[PDB]
Amino acid sequence: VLTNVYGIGNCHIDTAWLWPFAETRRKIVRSWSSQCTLMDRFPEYKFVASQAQQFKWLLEDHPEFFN
Amino acid sequence: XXXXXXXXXXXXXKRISLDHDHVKVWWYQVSFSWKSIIERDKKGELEFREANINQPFGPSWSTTWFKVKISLPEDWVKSNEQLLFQWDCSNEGIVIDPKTLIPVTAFSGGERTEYVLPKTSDGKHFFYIEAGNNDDNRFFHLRKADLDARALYIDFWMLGDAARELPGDSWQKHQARQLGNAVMNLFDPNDRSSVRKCRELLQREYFDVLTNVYGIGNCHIDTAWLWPFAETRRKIVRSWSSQCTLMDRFPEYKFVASQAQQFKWLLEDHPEFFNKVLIPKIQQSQFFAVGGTWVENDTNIPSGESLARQFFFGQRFFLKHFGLKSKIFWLPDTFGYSSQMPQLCRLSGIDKFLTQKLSWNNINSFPHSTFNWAGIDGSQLLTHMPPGNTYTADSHFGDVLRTAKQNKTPEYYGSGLMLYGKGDGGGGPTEEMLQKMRRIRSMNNRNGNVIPKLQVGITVDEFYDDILKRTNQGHDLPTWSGELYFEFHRGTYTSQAQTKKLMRLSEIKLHDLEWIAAKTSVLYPDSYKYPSKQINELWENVLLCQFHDVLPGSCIEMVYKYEAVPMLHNVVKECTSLIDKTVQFLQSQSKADLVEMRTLGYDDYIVLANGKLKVIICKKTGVITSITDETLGVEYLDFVIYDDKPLGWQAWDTELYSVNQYKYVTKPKKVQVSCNTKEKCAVEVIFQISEKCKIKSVISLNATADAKLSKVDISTTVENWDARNKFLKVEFPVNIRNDFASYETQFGITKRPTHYNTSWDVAKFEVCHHKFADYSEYSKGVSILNDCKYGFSTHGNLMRLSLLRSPKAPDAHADMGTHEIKYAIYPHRGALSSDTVKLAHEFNYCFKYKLPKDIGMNFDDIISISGDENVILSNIKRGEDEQSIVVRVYESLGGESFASLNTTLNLKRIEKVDNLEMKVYNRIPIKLRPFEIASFRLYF
Amino acid sequence: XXXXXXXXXXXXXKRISLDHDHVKVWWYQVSFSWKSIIERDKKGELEFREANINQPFGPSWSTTWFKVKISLPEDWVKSNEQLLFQWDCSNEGIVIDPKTLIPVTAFSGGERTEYVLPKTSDGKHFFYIEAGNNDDNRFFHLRKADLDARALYIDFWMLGDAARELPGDSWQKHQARQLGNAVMNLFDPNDRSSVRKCRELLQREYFDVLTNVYGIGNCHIDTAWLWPFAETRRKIVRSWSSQCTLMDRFPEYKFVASQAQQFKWLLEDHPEFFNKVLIPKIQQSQFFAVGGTWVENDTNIPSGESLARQFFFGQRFFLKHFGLKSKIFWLPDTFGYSSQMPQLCRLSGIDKFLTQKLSWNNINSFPHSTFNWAGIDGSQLLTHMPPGNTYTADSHFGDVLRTAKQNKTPEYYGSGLMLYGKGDGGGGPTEEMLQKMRRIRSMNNRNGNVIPKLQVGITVDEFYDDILKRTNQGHDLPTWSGELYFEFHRGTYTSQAQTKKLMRLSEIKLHDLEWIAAKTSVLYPDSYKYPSKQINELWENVLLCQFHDVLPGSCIEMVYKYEAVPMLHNVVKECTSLIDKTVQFLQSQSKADLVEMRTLGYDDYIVLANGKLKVIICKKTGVITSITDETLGVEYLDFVIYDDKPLGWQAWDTELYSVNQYKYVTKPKKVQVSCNTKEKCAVEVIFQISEKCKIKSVISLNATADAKLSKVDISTTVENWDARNKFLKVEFPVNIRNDFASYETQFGITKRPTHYNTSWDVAKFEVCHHKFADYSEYSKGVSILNDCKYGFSTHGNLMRLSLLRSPKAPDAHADMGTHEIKYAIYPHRGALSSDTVKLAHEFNYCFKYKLPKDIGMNFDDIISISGDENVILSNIKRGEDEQSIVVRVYESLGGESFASLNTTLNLKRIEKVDNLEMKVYNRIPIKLRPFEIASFRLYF
Repeated sequence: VLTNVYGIGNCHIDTAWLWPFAETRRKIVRSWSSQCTLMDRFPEYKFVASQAQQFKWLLEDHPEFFN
Repeated sequence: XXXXXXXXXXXXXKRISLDHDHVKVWWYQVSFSWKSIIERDKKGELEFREANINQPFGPSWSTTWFKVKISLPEDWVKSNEQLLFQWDCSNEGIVIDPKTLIPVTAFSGGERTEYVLPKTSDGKHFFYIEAGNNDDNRFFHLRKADLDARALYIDFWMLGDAARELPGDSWQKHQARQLGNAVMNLFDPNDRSSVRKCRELLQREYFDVLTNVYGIGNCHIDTAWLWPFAETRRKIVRSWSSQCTLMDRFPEYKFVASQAQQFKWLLEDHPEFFNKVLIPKIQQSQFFAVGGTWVENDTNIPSGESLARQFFFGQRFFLKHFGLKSKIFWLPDTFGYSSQMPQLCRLSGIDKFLTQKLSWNNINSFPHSTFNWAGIDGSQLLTHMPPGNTYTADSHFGDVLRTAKQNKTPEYYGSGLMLYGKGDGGGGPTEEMLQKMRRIRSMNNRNGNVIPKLQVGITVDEFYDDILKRTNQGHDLPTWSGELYFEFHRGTYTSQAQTKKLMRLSEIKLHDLEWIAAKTSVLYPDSYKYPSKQINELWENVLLCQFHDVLPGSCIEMVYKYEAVPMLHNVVKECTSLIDKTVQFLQSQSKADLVEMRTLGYDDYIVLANGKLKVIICKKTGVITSITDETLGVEYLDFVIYDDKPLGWQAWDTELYSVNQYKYVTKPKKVQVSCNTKEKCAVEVIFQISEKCKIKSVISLNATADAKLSKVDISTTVENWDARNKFLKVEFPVNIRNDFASYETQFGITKRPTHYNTSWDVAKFEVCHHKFADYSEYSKGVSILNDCKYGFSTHGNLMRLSLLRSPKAPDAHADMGTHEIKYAIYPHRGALSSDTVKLAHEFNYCFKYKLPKDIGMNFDDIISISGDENVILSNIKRGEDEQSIVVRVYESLGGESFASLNTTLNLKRIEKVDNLEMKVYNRIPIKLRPFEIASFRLYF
Repeated sequence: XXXXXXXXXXXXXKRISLDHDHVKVWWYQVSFSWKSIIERDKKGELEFREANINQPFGPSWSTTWFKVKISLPEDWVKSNEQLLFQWDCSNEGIVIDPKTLIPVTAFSGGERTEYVLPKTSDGKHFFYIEAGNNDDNRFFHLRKADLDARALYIDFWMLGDAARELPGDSWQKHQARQLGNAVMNLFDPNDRSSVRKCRELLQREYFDVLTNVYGIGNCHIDTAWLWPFAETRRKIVRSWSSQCTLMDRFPEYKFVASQAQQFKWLLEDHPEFFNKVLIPKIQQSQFFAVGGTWVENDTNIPSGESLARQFFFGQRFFLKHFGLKSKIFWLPDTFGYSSQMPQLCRLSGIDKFLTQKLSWNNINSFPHSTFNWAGIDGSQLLTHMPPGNTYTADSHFGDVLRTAKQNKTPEYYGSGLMLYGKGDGGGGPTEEMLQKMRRIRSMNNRNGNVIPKLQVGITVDEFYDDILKRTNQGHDLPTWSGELYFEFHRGTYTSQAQTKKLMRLSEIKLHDLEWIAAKTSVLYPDSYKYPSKQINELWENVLLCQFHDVLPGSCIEMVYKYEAVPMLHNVVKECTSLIDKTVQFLQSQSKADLVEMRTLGYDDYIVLANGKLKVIICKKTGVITSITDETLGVEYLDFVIYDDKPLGWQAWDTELYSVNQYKYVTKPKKVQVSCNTKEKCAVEVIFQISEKCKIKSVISLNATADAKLSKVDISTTVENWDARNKFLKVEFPVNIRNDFASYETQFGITKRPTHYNTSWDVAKFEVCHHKFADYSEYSKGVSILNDCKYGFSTHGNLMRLSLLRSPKAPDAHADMGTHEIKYAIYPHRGALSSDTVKLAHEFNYCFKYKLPKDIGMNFDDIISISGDENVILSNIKRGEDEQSIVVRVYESLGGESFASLNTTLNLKRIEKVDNLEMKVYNRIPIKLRPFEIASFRLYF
């Protein structure tokens, strides 16, 4: 019986919620860093991002070494 | 949900072709052997005649032969087509295509079946087929063909069937539905090109936790049942032939045979070409003999000698060209199991056992199906137990995944267990499509080992190699002490005691002449003296009626008359002939010889006056009141009260009506006394009931120390009349409180409580026994000796013996006619606690006296220095080929005392030897373990 | 657990006595009336002969009479015993004990049944019984008796049966087990004194939340089914007699009758003594007429006139001595329900309705079984709905508590609903032991009101008094708009269109002459002019074949030939005779009269050239490509593509094979054209398929404004051959996106989506229709007119009409033979959106022309000042007794516009009158509500 069980680790972030945008702007950078340390620790991991603007938020806050 | 759309549509609805040849067809019937009819065929004009049509019949014991002479149609065109001839299966018969006669072909398989015509040789052959009647008319037509088209039809039928069994929540069910969809598309509009193509597309849709699912095709045959032995002797040859044609068609197939005598039956009937058939068949692979046992029987009723011969005389085939065997022991239809079986197995060189019934799935203080059996002897038995689905799970099985799920729950292991073939009938069939079954199951599940792999070709020998690895050797394991208990279907066990009376008397009688006939060895030398070849033939006929179905008396009326025929009778008649024979040239050293085997009053005041005890029946009541010991001080109130309750079930099980009052036999009795003497005292009291019938019991006993004995003898004589479907019993309430019931099983004494296990289902609780049953706190109790009745029950401490039973089964001989019954009631004491056991079992001895002319001295006690009261020697006999003799002993009283064994002999040597009469290098033990069978062998 | 011990024991196992009287018994058979055979009995020696034994037979349409002359045995002894005669029930017949002939007794009840002999009169009587053949041999023996002993046997049988139904967790199950125990005790050993005593002891063991459980014994009879009308006419008299003998035996019993014509059938056959039987029977109590309807029919296919007559002509019995009625409306076997029924019910003075199927239990946006039906008209209908167990729950019911639990779940109310009797057969039986049924159920449950009380004698009239109290008047209630949807079993609905072609043509034809025959009133006075007595007899014969089972064509082959017999035919033949009759003395005022009822090219370049539209079939493809409007701008790609898919189910339901490819009729076609003219254009294109068969459709239409019309006409002529079990359809894919499908129902237009409800089960989705179905976003769409086919389907917006169906049912006339089909495809626009509806329905009109001699002027338009295009007048007719005429109108377009009604007349007055033609004091409405039926009456 051919079957497959898979999954993709993902983070769904609301840009404005019971915590504000300026505060959650610091929250989105914590989502990227958890993957970076995971990459060296474990391979083949998959992450997805529903926000294209999420890139810009990281590029504005950390333009130098994180680009 | 389109559930009935896919499932019931295409399942109902060159390629298959039906041609009819009317001429050349002959029919034959005997209203009055295959070798005898071949000479009666070509000569002149005999009862063989033209049929060409369907032949109706009527009920008869006759068999109807049939001959079909077929000419191969055209040349090439219908040769590529699959040739087949369909027959309607009758009660019994055989099928042959003899030249002159080589072959024997299978018949007894189910009403649907296939007969393949050889495509190798182009020409004309003959067909010989007989049909047993009991009427069943045969439908016979020639069937041509294709193999690829019919394959898809079968594969699809087993597909949609597997779709229903699979869980609807799983995607597999929705998958198999879509698989049943696409197939139906091209299958519907009658296209040969589409069907053959769709079959390929379906295979593409097929192929795209360590466990194993296996099975072994087997046939369980009862040698005597509702069809007789002579007729079923023709039925067993149909079981072998079905395998032979299957071997060339499919490999890796496995067959097992519970009968070692089955070989002899085939060798006697077909000695010429079929003796050379078995050797490549058995030796290479695909065949295994389970247990190497001569008979499959109930082990409760007979002695260990019956279990001794079946192993030894079934091992005789090993001396011939034979002997690929298995360590499994198979008693599927056997009701109940002995507690000495774990001891008997290890000594017989057989380490595994199989049990169908007598188990439950729950926490019982017991884990699962698979079990390691530890007897009360202390020995262990590793046994393989099939699930609650028994042997009928894989029997005639096209359902695939159906019972696969129900098999996994009771069993843990690493793998499950499946038994293919039916165990109910003249013999079990083996289906020819099993090749596709293993293949199509390999179509659904992939290959390589990840998911459970499907292999039907593995042998139990390799299966027992897996259990030695995965599970631990073990200390704490599944543990059940003694026997097992589930619904017994006791039934005929206590019914028709007359066949027991004949057998039990024949049992001891055949067990009588055995050893002492080796004691005359010195007297007149030739081979010296022993009926080696003579007593061997004796055990041949006796074991035939001792089978599990035959012995209790559950069967049709025809073979039941064959039970009371010389088969049982002549054995006693031949043994009573030999006992009067061997005496002539032996006893001549005896002037007057008493021959016994061992090794060292008032009416109105209602009293029989003597010292030992007192037992009194009250006036006009008919019921015994006071049984009381003066020295002991125990007084009884509620004895020997006969009770009659009806029965509303068949022969198999026993089911009483809901809260039905059992009618007492108490009535306006009269008082009488048989004789007058100090030697002989019998007081007579009449009992009667509605639809007047005379129920008589007798009273016999010897006083004390003019008559001498410690035990009463009460024998019952009743001639049954009128009302049927009744069950008669006699009650002996002890009026005492005990949580334990002392009972002597086969070769020992098992310990069973007064109350059945809390997992028990059926209301009525009855126990099968050998001779006596007791209740002992060891300071006192009550002992009950009995004859011809193997049954009894525990009522809350009321002793109840079963006199007779009359089932509603289609047997008219289980209802009426006279019966002679015998039993006893014995006083118990701590000092006599070992005495009651000794005075119980062998009391069946019959006094016999005869004298010759006088020259000699008749007193010799030849036994050498043993003298153990706690031990009892059941059997000592000779060998097969030398004539070395064996000695088997077993300890009567065990569980407390460790018996020191000083047993030995003189002028020769001795070594310990197992139940198979095979040489074993521990030597003679100086001390015997509790509940241990000690068997030895004697050499010159 | 002693489960099979109590249940299966005593249930199987003066008092009942069987005596045999061989002599005096006579038998009779007709291989060629009860009043005709009584004169043929005593005279001479006729075919009446001595039987005295069992009489075998063979298949025939014949009936076999039987005569038993019985003399009462002894005097007193066997008089106290219950006298009984057991008969084996055949297909049909009657039983009589006539002197000379008073009685008529019941037969049609089940194979088991009882016939009581009167103990009041001591003497000798006669028995007349006939057996209908279709063979069934009768077993006839005289049976004497007691009543008390048999009562206990029945009560115990219904006891243990109730024990199994009761929850095992409850103590009641363990109680009833113990109740079944003590009874079996004294019952087993054959004691009459014990049985009669134990029966009393059992009653003592019996007697020691407001809810109600009731039921009404009823018989649902189909006037035409697999047995014919003439034969079932004898079957209906057996339904009445079973009640008559039950009334004296048991009181409070309730019976209901769905047929008002059932009264007339009995009054015609037994006018003398049985006209006086009904009056005390119906008037007092125990009898109720449901709906007062002349016929029980499917309401989808016919018009409202068929529903108008059945109410009115069924209310004619009320004018006789009759009229105890109920407010319930009963259509259990009717498939589907109209949306105008809530409007038709309130006007007919009937406030309740019953529906068997077409419901589900879940949250549907719907609570339960009990329902208040709100039609699309806005009116409300309170209806009583039986559970999912339908009417077969209480049918032949001895099981007591069995279905009592399953009845409580779908229904809330304060109480449940049970319908006693079978609705499948020649007629339903009513059991005579129902007296004990109500009593024994009062034995288990106590009396007084705490727990639910058991009363089978309550009437639905009082039941509707309970619903008015407990539940609120309501605003928000259970609500379902339009019709109901469950598995329809459409089946024969689209099958055998030939019986529809005859009926649908007879439908309009009988609906034709109705009103205009009252327009000649002034011309020649006698009664003036109208076929009052003549057209009344016309509707008598027509409604007979319009029943729910008969009309769709689901039936045996025998009565199917009676459908195409003059029964349907002569109606058209008599109406075409009258239309040529009344014209003679009428049309004589017309020189040349056009009679119609109302109130005010190329081949290779493949074109038929005109202004209105263009429809093109591609070359060699056979499939229409472009249907396109220039002004509108809608282009179509995928029209009129015939599709043939097989069918694997019976006549009842329709089940297609799993994913079976439907064969297209496309083939190497050739091109042709019928005629050449501007008036007439028909282009011919041939289609063929495997096993060659000629499938022909035609093309007809009128151009624009030389020919004038807005709509095409395409008629299909196909003669079926060879392959059966096929289902033919023609597809009209719109290539458009709409979530709504415009369809005109009976008296209005219902609104149904493109997708079936999410609770739908069966894959195939098809809808029954009257004439046309459309898809409209109101700016555009596609309209499809059709004839003789009531079925269609919604494929995802692909219009598919069903041409023919051939079921696998045992009917050989549903397979082969020619058929004439007709339909159409119409262009849709917002302005023509009201036009398409007007050009659809009544297009079935047939042009007819005839002329007499000339004196007069033939132009008169007599209609007075209405002129509403959104309204359509379906029926205007006269009355029964005066000869006042009624006018019924209904609004075609509704749900949006509120139609102002200016409709009135001159020289007379007018008042609003309901569908029952009963006088109603609101007056003529000046404005009509959307989807409202407006009916009025006209007086001099």
